[PDB]
Amino acid sequence: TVFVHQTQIPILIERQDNVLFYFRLDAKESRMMDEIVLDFGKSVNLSDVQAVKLYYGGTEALQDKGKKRFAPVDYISSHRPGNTLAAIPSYSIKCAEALQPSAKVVLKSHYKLFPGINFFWISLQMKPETSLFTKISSELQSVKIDGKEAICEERSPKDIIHRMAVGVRHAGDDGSASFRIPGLVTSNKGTLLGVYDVRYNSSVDLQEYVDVGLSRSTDGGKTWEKMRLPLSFGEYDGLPAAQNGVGDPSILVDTQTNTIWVVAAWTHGMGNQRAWWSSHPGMDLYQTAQLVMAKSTDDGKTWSKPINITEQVKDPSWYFLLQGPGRGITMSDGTLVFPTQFIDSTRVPNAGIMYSKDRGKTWKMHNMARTNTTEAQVVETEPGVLMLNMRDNRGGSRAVAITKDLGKTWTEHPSSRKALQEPVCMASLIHVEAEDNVLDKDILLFSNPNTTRGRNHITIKASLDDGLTWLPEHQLMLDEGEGWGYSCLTMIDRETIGILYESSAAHMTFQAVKLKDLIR
Repeated sequence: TVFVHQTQIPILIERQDNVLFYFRLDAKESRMMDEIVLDFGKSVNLSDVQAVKLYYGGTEALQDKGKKRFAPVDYISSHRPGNTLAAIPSYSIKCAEALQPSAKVVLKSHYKLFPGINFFWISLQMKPETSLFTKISSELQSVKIDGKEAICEERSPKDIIHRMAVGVRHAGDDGSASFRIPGLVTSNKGTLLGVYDVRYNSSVDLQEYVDVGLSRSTDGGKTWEKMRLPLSFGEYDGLPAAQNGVGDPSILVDTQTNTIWVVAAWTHGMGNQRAWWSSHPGMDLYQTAQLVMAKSTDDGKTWSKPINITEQVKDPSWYFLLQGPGRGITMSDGTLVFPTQFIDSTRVPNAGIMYSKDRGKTWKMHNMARTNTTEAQVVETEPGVLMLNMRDNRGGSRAVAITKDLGKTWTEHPSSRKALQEPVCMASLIHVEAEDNVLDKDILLFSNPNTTRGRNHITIKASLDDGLTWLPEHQLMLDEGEGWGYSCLTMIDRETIGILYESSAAHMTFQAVKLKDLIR
């Protein structure tokens, strides 16, 4: 009797509903759902909560009792264009509400049960001005059925903390079906800058009507400005906009000048097919994907015309050359570095880096880090030494490599193919210097789906010993839900981590986490 699951998924601040708990019972001997009691004392900033709601979901198909679902369907969608904010009315009947609650919330349903499986769920609704650092605790006190307490089975953790998030981009925003590839940095002015594919027609990759979009925050990621487009080719050379896609962007800040650079892959032509199969050897727009960039010198507010750098660094034998999605870095000595990946003449992906020594006028690549690798992120552990963490096509474990010569030679790391599990997905790696964080320690931050299979359990991890060890104690999982998996970390300020990722709640989900919360 009474099976309970508490969610560990971001709570979107602007959402009208958020899934907090699921409930399932086979009503063999049970007549009426009387009430459900929860304690929110333990939350910080309980005042931020607009409402807590109880909803009746369905019953189940008789043949499917063994599936032991906690719901018959997803009650809220992150994919329905322009319909991601409220519970889908036809899937759920609201049976109780608690407005501006104190610690003790009683949800009085008094709801006739179906003779068989019965589903219920609780919804959390925040106020618009909710703080990013608001934390909601919701401890289940009791479930009453027929005038008396029922036995509950709750296999989910009891110490869950529901964290806040903003859906920077939701499905359907500004006429676009989807938003996919996140990149996040912090400017010298402290300005947050999020870039992504805006995939207008569908969620499909590479060749399609795709621009790279940008969201900019001047308040620590609490609010975001109207979307900008750093890169957009339209009907270039008289090909349809869907044959001029540009996406999979990466972003870096030039810490010497605050110039912001975004690099992306411009694919010309190729019909309606995947550019991973469609880009062919050669050098021009007729033949092969173009490596193009834009720059901002006014803190991300406006952007230059595109700059095609394909000639500078692309080997014509290669099928496909593009940045590694996410972010790049300015080194100690002022060098600019972007992770790279190319499909060679044998059709094998290889991760590497490219660099500019002249504020981004000219770029240069040496050699690959490892064969059969794709998306990577790169970090400077000490001056002159770069660590390349890479999506590895073999098994499910991040590959790591080291270069002290900007990619001429590579040294495998002790952690490579062992310390960080992946389902073969993008991962984010950043490095923070002691003087730049309140822990006065040197740390590697990492975020990815924490599994070998499935894109879910997006998890932030920290290392204190140069990426040798990643202690459970210094991890935090944000989203147990199924999503697209990509993420990008940044330091918001000296005490605060930022994350922009594809969650199960929203295509572009932003969350802020105090450094001390993660590490301690």
